[PDB]
This record gives sequence, structure tokens and C-alpha cells, in this order.
Amino acid sequence: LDPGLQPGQFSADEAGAQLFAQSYQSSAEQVLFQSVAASWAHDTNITAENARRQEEAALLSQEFAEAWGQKAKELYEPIWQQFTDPQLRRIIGAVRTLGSANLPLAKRQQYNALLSQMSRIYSTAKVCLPCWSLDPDLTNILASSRSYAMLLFAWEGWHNAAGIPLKPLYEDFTALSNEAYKQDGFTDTGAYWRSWYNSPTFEDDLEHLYQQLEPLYLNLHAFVRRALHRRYGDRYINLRGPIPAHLLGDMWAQSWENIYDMVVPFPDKPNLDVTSTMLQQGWQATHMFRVAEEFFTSLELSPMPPEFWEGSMLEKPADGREVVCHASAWDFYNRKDFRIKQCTRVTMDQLSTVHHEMGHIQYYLQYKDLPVSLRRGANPGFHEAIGDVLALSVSTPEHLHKIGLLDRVTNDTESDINYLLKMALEKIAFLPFGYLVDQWRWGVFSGRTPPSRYNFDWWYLRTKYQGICPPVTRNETHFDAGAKFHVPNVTPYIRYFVSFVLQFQFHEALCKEAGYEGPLHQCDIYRSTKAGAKLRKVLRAGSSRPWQEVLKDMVGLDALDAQPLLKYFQLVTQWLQEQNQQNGEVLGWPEYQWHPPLPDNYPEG
Ligand SMILES: *[C@@H]1O[C@H](CO[C@@H]2O[C@@H](C)[C@@H](O)[C@@H](O)[C@@H]2O)[C@@H](O[C@@H]2O[C@H](CO)[C@@H](O[C@@H]3O[C@H](CO)[C@@H](O)[C@H](O)[C@@H]3O)[C@H](O)[C@H]2NC(C)=O)[C@H](O)[C@H]1NC(C)=O
Ligand SMILES: *[C@@H]1O[C@H](CO[C@@H]2O[C@@H](C)[C@@H](O)[C@@H](O)[C@@H]2O)[C@@H](O[C@@H]2O[C@H](CO)[C@@H](O)[C@H](O)[C@H]2NC(C)=O)[C@H](O)[C@H]1NC(C)=O
Ligand SMILES: C[C@H](N[C@H](C(=O)O)[C@@H]1CCCN1C(=O)[C@@H](N)CC(=O)O)C(=O)N1CCC[C@H]1C(=O)O
Ligand SMILES: *[C@@H]1O[C@H](CO)[C@@H](O[C@@H]2O[C@H](CO)[C@@H](O)[C@H](O)[C@H]2NC(C)=O)[C@H](O)[C@H]1NC(C)=O
Ligand SMILES: [Cl-]
Ligand SMILES: [Mg+2]
Ligand SMILES: [Zn+2]
Repeated sequence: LDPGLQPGQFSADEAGAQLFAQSYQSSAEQVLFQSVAASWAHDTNITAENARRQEEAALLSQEFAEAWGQKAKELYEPIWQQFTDPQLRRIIGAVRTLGSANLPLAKRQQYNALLSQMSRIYSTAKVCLPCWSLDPDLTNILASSRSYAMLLFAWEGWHNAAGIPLKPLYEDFTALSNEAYKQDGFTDTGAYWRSWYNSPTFEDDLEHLYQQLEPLYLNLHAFVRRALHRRYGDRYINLRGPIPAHLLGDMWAQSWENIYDMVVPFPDKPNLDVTSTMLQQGWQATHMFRVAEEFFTSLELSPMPPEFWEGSMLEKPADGREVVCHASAWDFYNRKDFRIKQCTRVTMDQLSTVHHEMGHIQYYLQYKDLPVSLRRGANPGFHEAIGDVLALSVSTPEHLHKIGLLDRVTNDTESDINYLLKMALEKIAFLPFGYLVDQWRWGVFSGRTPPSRYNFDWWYLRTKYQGICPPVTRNETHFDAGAKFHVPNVTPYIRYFVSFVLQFQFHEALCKEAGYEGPLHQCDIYRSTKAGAKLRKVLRAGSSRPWQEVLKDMVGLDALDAQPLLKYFQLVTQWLQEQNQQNGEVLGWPEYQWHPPLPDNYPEG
């Protein structure tokens, strides 16, 4: 480490800790920036040289973190929790957790190389014919093809191409991660991840939430399985068993909005999927990002700065460069550079993804003047919910009419059911997947799931919660959890389950502050400066305040609560129950061993 980046001398009391934090800040911006810039150079141009430069930057960040981290524990470990400044408690508490910087040099190098190699395998994998990339090719197949065998070839090809080679790498990463965080006092890596929510009842609280939500998923599941049976027939759909995992519009069966045209309850009404109108009108990536920006400024939040438009990657590069296409938002920690990297496609669900990533950017813009250690969300679920809240207003048929994407307008019972069913395919279908992914990963980090059971325990949870089955046989040479971005790219997932409940709490509170008095699912907060100011208060706090207190100020309650979500969907919850009873459906999948057969002469066709 450069000496100029090393800590000097400070007293072991609150007065000294304030000076320690100020000196840390003045060097941390330089070290964080160089690491983000090297990650950006790699993710937008994957090459062996850019991976070497990124690993070099990661090693330096670990040297910085060890030096200031060791000094913080030596001076303040027994006293920082009683300091009178709550911002200072948070800064010192973060600095004394060293993470991967606890490892000796050789294991640090091994750790960084695994992260680089795992990212490469996932983002360059391809499916070659008897080659397709995940984005756009395989995504488009899973969303629009209605040929069972074509869908199967894409699903099987992808899970085999990405999952199989990742397994040996993921076993080594898990061991090294645990060794690192044990030295910060955590029993395993999953305990560190859960500690961010600062709640001793976290796991029990989540389970209780899912108990209230499960009847809504079971009824959506049965209704959709019936529609699939009408398309594919008894050979491929078992009305009392799990759904084959490749038929629901998405590589992970994680949201089902892309099969809306196959289940719409009242097909005679206006098409609430505006994708064909976007293409007809000539929308491109730039229009989508400017339309999202103008919603934010209608609320008197900030526009995107010049550095955002000059630096971002909003389309897949056409020079054939290899890139990480998975959509992501980037804070460079210098208060100036903020960017999105997205291989944007012109569709309705991509317009929602644009809003989701721009919600992250807006957070970065609002808290950039805090110390670096507090430039985070109140908890990670807050960060995921911001863009989704705005996107709930944008998708209302009334808002779509205002921005020219839906001409015909009606307010009748059948149109309400269509809209809420489409929104249920996006939000309710996701709940089991958002809940199960880190149940799997927490078991791996704790040792309850060793390598010999990675796939056995993944498919137990997938069938338990989602009611789906793999459409070809799997064994422990397969590593199907590894075929989902967040696993090889080491991003925690329970933030998305928290977000999908929390965003309806935010929507209800902002709709009230805007003076709206109709049904919750027809609220549009567009141009409400009062809602804007309420949201701005949350965003400017960063992680300076306990999240339970920020939530109480915003919505009137200091805990996660499913009731606003239930209220939003109530009309379609009742309708789906009534329909399934009339069709004599079985709720659930009591034939839990069932798998579909292979198509005739497969893969030859
Ligand atoms: C669409 O129509 C609904 C109500 O009409 C219909 O009722 C069903 C039979 C079906 O036909 C549905 O398609 C549809 O819901 C309108 O909702 C009504 O909005 C008004 C004003 O926004 C509400 O009045 C307020 O109610 C609150 C309750 O707390 C009071 O505090 C206020 O003082 C005020 O009285 C009314 O409650 C609400 N009715 C229902 C059943 O929700 C909706 O506005 C309309 N949407 C559009 C875009 O025109
Ligand atoms: C695990 O599965 C792979 C491949 O999947 C198999 O595909 C069919 C045979 C299906 O009916 C299922 O049995 C399996 O899931 C197996 O890889 C095969 O291995 C044998 C011998 O090792 C070889 O002759 C085949 O060519 C292989 N197939 C491929 C596609 O590589 C593997 O044997 C199964 N068992 C283990 C422990 O990995
Ligand atoms: C499309 C979205 N990409 C993530 C996100 O935006 O959350 C990306 C990759 C992982 C983190 N990340 C970031 O951009 C962070 N730098 C933001 C931050 O933490 O500040 C994604 O994965 N989503 C959307 C809902 C369901 C889930 C999914 O698609 O599975
Ligand atoms: C992608 O990254 C590579 C580095 O791996 C860049 O290649 C370098 O480009 C500079 C500028 O022309 C040359 O001076 C170097 O000799 C190149 N190095 C190597 C190893 O080829 C490349 O420019 C990047 N591509 C884009 C589009 O940014
Ligand atoms: Cl999280
Ligand atoms: Mg989709
Ligand atoms: Zn996000």
C-alpha cells in the first residue's frame, strides 16, 4: 500500500474517532473509484487483460481495508457502540469489518481470481446448435416461443452451459468467504448478510409474511397451469403436479408476464401489453430513459447529470465485444460519475427495468454528500423498491394513455380484472422465487447443504415453493443455481423479496400524500410534488438512520406488512379463487414426483 493511503495517529476516544473518520474519507474516495472504474472497464469489454487489471485494483482495496480496519479495531472495538454521534457509530462499525481483507495474500489472490472467472463463465456462455447468447437470443425464445421442444432446447442448453463448469469454482469461493468473515465475528457469510437488517427476528418475520402471501400464489399457479394444459395437452401438463420450469415466459420461471397473451381473462378488451405500439411508434433505448427521467423530474427529484448521459452504455455494443449484459446501476464514489449498463431492448417489461435501475441512480444522487460508508439504502430492500414504486404508476392504463401508448380507455369490471391479472403475473409469481434463493444460499454457507447436495436441495426448494419441475432429468453434476446471475456474481437476493412487499407500502403512502382517493391499483403519482418531497426525505438519509424509524416516518408503521399488497390485488384474488373452484382445480401439486416426458426424437428437430 502507498504510504499516503495509510492511517496516521489518533486518540482512543470519540474526539479521535471523528478525526479518524475524516481522514479515512479523504483517501477512501480514491481507492473506491479506482476499483469501480476497473470493474466498469471489464464489464463493458471482457478480456483477460481487463480481468487482470480489475484483480489488481481489488488487491489494493483489500490492503487499504486491512490497514484502516486493523487500526479501527485496535483503537475503538470496545467503545464505538457507545459513541454519541450515530453517523460515527455506523462509519467505525463498517470499517472494523474487514471481509476478504482478513485473508492472507495467497488466499486473497485466489478469492479475486474466482470472482473474475465465475463472472466470465456466466456472461460469455452460449448455446450452440446441432450460437445463441442469453441476451437477446435465449431471453426472446423463452418469452415468445410456444414450441415445447424449442423452449426445452434453450432451457436445457443454458442450464448445462453455465451451471456445470461453475460448480468447482463455487465450492472454493464458499469456503474462502466463510474463512474471511469468521474473523469479523460471524459464524458464516449468510449471518453477515442477514446482519444488515439489524433485526433478531428476521427469518421468522419473513416466514410469517410468506404464510399470508402463499394462498394468492397457489391460486395464480392453478389458473395458469389450466391455460398451459389447453395449449400443450395432457402429455406435457399434469393438472395435479408441478409445472415444467421452461413454460412460464422466463429462463428462471421467476415472473410470468410474458405469457399474458395465453391467460388473459377477457381477450376482447384493449391489449394492455403495449410492446407492439412501442415498436410501431419507433421507440429506442434513449427514448425509454428520457421518459423515465421525466417522471422523476415531475416529482421534483433530480434529473440525470451530463456525466450519466456521456458515460452510460444503454445498448448492446455492435462491434461484437463481449460484455456483461445483465442490467446494473453504478456509483463511482466520487460524487460526479453515475452510470447504467444495460443491453436495452424495446419492450414493455424492459421499460420497467429502466425505471428500476434509474431508481438506484436517483438514490446515489440524493445521498452523495454523506460520508462514503453511509452511501447505502436504509436497508438493501429500500434500494430495490424505489424504481419499482414509480413503475407501478407508469403501468396504469390511465398513465399509459397520457404518454400515448394506449388509445382505447375503459373503466369496467373486466378491464380491472385484466390489469390486476397482468400485474399478478409480474409480482405475485415472483414471491416464492425471491424468498427461496437465499434459503438455498444460507444453507450452503452454514454447511447444511454441502457440495454433494447443491442440486438436490435447490430442486427441493424450487418444487416446495414455486411448484415447478425440471423438464429433463438432473443430477449432482448439474449446478442449476449457478445458472442464475446473482449466484456466480455474488449478489444477495432476499432484498428482492423485501422489496416486493415494501413497494406496495410505499405506493399506498405516496398515493395518500398525493391526495388520491380512488382504488389503490388505479393511483398515478405523476406530477405530485408532495409525494416527491416525502420520497426525497428517505433518499437523502442514506443509512444514517435505523430503517424501522425511516419506515415509521414514511408510512406510519415500523415493520414490513403485507396488508397494502393484499389490498392492491383484492379484486383479482377473489376472482381467481372463484374461477378455480368452478373448474374443480386442485390447489397445489400433490403428485410431487411427476416430470414430463421427452419430445419424440429429441433433440433432432
Ligand atoms: C373507475 O370506477 C371506480 C368505481 O366504479 C366501478 O365500480 C365497480 C362496480 C366496477 O365497475 C369497477 O370497474 C369500478 O371500480 C371509481 O372508484 C371510485 O372513485 C371515487 C373517486 O375517486 C371514490 O370516491 C371516494 O371514496 C373515498 C373512500 O374513502 C372517499 O374518502 C372520497 O371522499 C370519495 O367519496 C370511490 O370510493 C371509488 N369507488 C370504488 C368502488 O372504488 C374510479 O375512480 C374509476 N376510475 C377511473 C379512472 O375513472
Ligand atoms: C448426470 O447426467 C449426465 C447427462 O444427463 C443425463 O442425460 C440422460 C442420460 C438422462 O437420461 C439422464 O440419465 C442424465 O441426467 C450424464 O452424463 C453422461 O455420462 C455418460 C457416462 O458418464 C456418457 O455416456 C454420456 O455421454 C453423458 N452425457 C452427456 C450429455 O455428457 C452423467 O453420467 C449423469 N451422472 C453423473 C454422475 O454425472
Ligand atoms: C435487473 C436487476 N439487476 C440488479 C439490480 O438492479 O438490482 C443488478 C445486478 C445485481 C445488483 N445490481 C445493481 O444494479 C446494483 N449495483 C444496484 C445497487 O445495489 O445499488 C435484477 O437483477 N433484478 C431486478 C428485480 C429482480 C431481479 C432479477 O432480475 O433477478
Ligand atoms: C477492450 O479492452 C482492450 C484491453 O484488453 C483494449 O485494447 C487496447 O487498446 C489500446 C488502444 O487502442 C491499445 O493501445 C492496446 O494495445 C490494446 N491492448 C490489447 C491487449 O489489445 C481495447 O481498446 C478495448 N476495446 C474498446 C472498444 O474499448
Ligand atoms: Cl440483502
Ligand atoms: Mg419478463
Ligand atoms: Zn435493483
